Amino acid sequence: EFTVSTTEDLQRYRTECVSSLNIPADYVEKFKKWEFPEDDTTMCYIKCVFNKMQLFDDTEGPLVDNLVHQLAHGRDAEEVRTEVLKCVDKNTDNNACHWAFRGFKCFQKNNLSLIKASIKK
Repeated sequence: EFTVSTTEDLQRYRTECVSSLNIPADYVEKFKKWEFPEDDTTMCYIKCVFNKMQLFDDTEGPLVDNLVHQLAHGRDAEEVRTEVLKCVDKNTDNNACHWAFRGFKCFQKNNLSLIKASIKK
């Protein structure tokens, strides 16, 4: 199946992508703080992280079922699906890095968070 990502997963993925993409150190600090400049370096970073979280695929685009699992955090699936779908679009400029980042940006606007705190009984 697919499993939801935690802060720990995100941490690991950050490390794996920083290595595999050769991210300059000035960027790593920003990324540690969840601060994302709108440039190619960052956009490919987001793509890599989404790939690893299984939220985005370079051919199929944003992966809605998984996103909903990830963003729902127990909230009502269907309203989340409706929100997510508002963020889905085609790979208009044939740049998968742009594609991933455009969705990330839309999620931001629609106040949809990949990593949220969680209260359990």
